[PDB]
Amino acid sequence: PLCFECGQQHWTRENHLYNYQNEVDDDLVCHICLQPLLQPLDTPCGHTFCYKCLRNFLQEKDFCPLDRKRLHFKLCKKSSILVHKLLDKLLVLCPFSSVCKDVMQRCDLEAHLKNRCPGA
Amino acid sequence: EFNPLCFECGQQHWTRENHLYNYQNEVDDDLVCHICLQPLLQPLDTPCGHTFCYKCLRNFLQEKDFCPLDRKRLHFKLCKKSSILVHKLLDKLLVLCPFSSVCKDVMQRCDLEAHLKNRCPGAS
Ligand SMILES: [Zn+2]
Ligand SMILES: [Zn+2]
Ligand SMILES: [Zn+2]
Ligand SMILES: [Zn+2]
Ligand SMILES: [Zn+2]
Ligand SMILES: [Zn+2]
Ligand SMILES: [Zn+2]
Ligand SMILES: [Zn+2]
Repeated sequence: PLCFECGQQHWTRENHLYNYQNEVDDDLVCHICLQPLLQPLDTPCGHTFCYKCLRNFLQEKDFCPLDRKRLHFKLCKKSSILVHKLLDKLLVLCPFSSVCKDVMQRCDLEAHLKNRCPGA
Repeated sequence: EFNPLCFECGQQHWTRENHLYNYQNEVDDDLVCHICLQPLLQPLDTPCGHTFCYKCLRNFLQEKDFCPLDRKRLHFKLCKKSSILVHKLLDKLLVLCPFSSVCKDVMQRCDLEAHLKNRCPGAS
């Protein structure tokens, strides 16, 4: 029942999971989940969180945790092209370490699993 | 005392021009301004999702009407300051002190101003 895009187990409401080769810069790491950002949203207060993390968080809380400012999900916007580019190229290891020792950009893992990986 | 060096970056430039830095390492091309071809300073985001230096874009839009990457209509007033995270990534780029004859310190870009003010033997 593994995710077909990332090769790991998770709910739809939760992020894909990755095993990153290197230590990712803290500023690309989501404050909520403490993993590198996925589908980043910018807040009006200038902070950035995962779509899924922020959607889930705003069901329970109504303030940005970094600045305590009021936060509405509908006012959050997709982060810039630049930010998405930096996140896409982050290096990950294939989760099927039993057979596969491939290392690739995060945005490329899905195609590897769907088309090429014998472990998937 | 006449036409002195910038107090904040230690290099010679006019106020309408960007600060200047000597980068220690290759900077990721995604953090480089397409207009000036240096690492972004005071990044602004366009409605088309692109990012340029505040001073480069303002100068560019004086006689131009569009985004240099995609030629979509572009107005300076519709541009916005880039996210905190983009600023934070840029701040940590390593630079060399410009006063290379007397000082060999390497530091994060955001720290150069404080270095010149509080530490450098080469500043005035
Ligand atoms: Zn997944
Ligand atoms: Zn997150
Ligand atoms: Zn905030
Ligand atoms: Zn594989
Ligand atoms: Zn300067
Ligand atoms: Zn520029
Ligand atoms: Zn554009
Ligand atoms: Zn110095």
